Amino acid sequence: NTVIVLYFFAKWCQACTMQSTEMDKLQKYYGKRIYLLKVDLDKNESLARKFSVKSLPTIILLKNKTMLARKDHFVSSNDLIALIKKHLV
Ligand SMILES: [Cl-]
Repeated sequence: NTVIVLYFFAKWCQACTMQSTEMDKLQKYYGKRIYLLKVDLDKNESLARKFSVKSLPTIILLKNKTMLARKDHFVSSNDLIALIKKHLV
């Protein structure tokens, strides 16, 4: 249906400060075409273990039962747009 942006972050993760603002850019670009699921790893440890989160930030892009891409590090809004387009075009 629509692309899920599963985003694991923490307040102690330095790169997540900019990652969070980059996610703001992404949402502005896509609107309701993208759904940001912003997850505080410290508040969701079991969910984190489920997706085998070992680094922050971790960004997982999903659409209709299939995972498009996963990044275990900072990714700019522009680069996120690129591989979304790369995987869906
Ligand atoms: Cl949890």
